[PDB]
Amino acid sequence: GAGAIREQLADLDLRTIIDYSFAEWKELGEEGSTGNEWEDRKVGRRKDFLVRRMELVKHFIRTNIEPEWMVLCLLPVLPPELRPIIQIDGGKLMSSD
Amino acid sequence: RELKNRPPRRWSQEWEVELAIKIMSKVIELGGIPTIGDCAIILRAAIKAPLPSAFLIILQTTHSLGYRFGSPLYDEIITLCLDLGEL
Amino acid sequence: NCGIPEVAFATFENMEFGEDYMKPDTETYNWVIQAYTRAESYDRVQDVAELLGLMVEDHKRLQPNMRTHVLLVECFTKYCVIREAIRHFRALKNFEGGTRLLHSQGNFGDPLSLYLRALCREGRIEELLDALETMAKDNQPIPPRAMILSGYEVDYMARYISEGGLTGERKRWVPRRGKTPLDPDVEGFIYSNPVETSFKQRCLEEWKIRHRKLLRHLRNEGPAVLGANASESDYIRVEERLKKIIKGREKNILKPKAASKMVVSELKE
Amino acid sequence: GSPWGFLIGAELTIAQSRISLVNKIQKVYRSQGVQIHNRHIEIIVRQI
Amino acid sequence: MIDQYKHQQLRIGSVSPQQISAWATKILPNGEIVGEVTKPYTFHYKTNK
Amino acid sequence: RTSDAGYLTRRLVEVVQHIVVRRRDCGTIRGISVSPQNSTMPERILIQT
Repeated sequence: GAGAIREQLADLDLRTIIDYSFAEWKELGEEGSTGNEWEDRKVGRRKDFLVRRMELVKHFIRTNIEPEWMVLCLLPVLPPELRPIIQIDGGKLMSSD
Repeated sequence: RELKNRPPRRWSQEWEVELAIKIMSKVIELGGIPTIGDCAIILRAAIKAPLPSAFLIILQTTHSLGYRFGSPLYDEIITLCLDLGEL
Repeated sequence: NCGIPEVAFATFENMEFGEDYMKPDTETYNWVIQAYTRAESYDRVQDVAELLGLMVEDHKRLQPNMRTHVLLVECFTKYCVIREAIRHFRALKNFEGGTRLLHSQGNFGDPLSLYLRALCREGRIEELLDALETMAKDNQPIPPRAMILSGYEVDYMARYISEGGLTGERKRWVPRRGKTPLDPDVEGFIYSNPVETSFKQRCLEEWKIRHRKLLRHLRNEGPAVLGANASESDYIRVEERLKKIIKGREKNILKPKAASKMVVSELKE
Repeated sequence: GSPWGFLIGAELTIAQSRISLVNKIQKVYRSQGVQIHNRHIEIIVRQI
Repeated sequence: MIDQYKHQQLRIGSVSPQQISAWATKILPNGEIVGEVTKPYTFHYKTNK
Repeated sequence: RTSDAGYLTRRLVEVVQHIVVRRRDCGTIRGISVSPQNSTMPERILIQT
């Protein structure tokens, strides 16, 4: 279930992730390739994945937001009056979905 | 500007081996003692070249231990032991 | 000195696009540079790049001073733009204030500790010696905070009377794996919001990595002119063998080339 | 060189794109008898 | 000519569970919290209360 | 043809809504230079430019 996902979110260290993704980017950048179309387009997607990974991780590092909050555990509920049940004469009710 | 093309050097351990006595000079010109990370690193930085300098002098303040025994000097043909005589 | 960076920038924009008399001064750029390098959150290195660029473009009226190099050394070292720092450090070098002002007091994260520590952990060691000679000119000693690292018992039994794991119950000796968005290492003391990179025991890095400059010229076609020789394959073969470590072949100095000459010829050739 | 070179190249590309786009936009309106000053076109083209 | 500075702000971010609890939980003087909303009782089958 | 025109107006404004005249001379020396004697632009498009 989501418990393992949340615990994993609460486990990996952001700085180590940045270092490892930088190392992977350096490894990918030092390969020529340019011989096969599949090889032509395989490196680009992985490099973009790494770049957005370090972008997100660096944003997480220097902010007041914890990753574990994306896997929520407590659900807020909208105020009642903003989702009212209309009282009509005779007992008719126009509630909210 | 000249730095953009000069080749500094290849691997050569002559001044980095002398750094231990160099940093000792550059730090004890003021208030600071090369120890722990500059004394327990000497035992791993001692065996670089057949030059006893910057190793037999580390014991002037406190150490007098090295890596527990001092077998060097008596383990280098090069030139014979140049009168170590730690006393 | 208000924490929020974009309260001083709004003042700066009131001067950059202002009238003749209210144009920014060399002291003004120092204040805005300082206000951006010690922000408590969010990335701030790109905005420092703008300010340097604007200062560079408006140069026949504005000239840098000691504090501009000092702040740029601090700002470029906190985030890992070390190269960009070493360069600037040099400039500071030729100022009579030395690194004492760059060190300032022990506050602000002790920027002089950052420059010394960060040079070691990345690979730049020859300039670390250059730094040490510069402090010995006028500055007070290497900061104690700059000196912290992780046969005889390396697990000493002697140190553990002097850091907390002793008769005093305040066990200040470091634990490990404490979770939270904090730092379990020391990486200096607490500062330099990125992570410290690992220089391998002051061994292989930045000497094999410097050599890429030598290999850059041989793998590049346009930067190398050479002569006629065997069309355009003499120097290429040197690159082919230089990539795969080293296998003898000390024939001669086949490259003998310069690096772009820093020349900008308008028309052609 | 590389630092000079692409500063030059990007500035040239942006200039050519602006010059092409302004005329391309204005031709459609001038072919239908519609008169609008180039300020309104250029304000949008700069953001493009 | 110093302009009329006006610094306004608008942040947005995911909330911590403690933030939601502080948002909603109301503690009576007797010590009860009872912010959980345990039952799905929309309106009484009786009077519309 | 009136709905598409209305949709284009929404997008045209969206790009430029923050563009406000905030200051006098910003201190620029680069100016777009035009050549009227090229005899390319008629003297009704040249004038309006």
